[PDB]
Amino acid sequence: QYRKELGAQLHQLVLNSAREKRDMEQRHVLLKQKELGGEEPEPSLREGPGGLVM
Amino acid sequence: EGHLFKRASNAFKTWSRRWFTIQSNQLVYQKKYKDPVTVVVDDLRLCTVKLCPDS
Repeated sequence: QYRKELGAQLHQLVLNSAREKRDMEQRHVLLKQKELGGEEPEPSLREGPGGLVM
Repeated sequence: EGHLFKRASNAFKTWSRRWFTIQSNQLVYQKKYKDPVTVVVDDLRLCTVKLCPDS
């Protein structure tokens, strides 16, 4: 029973990972295509001016 | 079209609110008012939808 229930789950996991990584390769592709940007990224302030975390 | 919360691409993965549109079998998110949109899923006819009861 555990050998089967671990096994049925591992074959759904692999098909799920295949799909998740397909989905991740295509989105990986997309960023490099047209929207990656060349300008420096911006430091993000938080916790208002009296914590002012940056 | 409407507000949703999502997780950022920073290393902490911190949550953030953006305005999302479903149109022509696509899901896009708006990055500023009056400026081009960015695609979130390429197609919806190839999607599945998780109701997450154990989260």
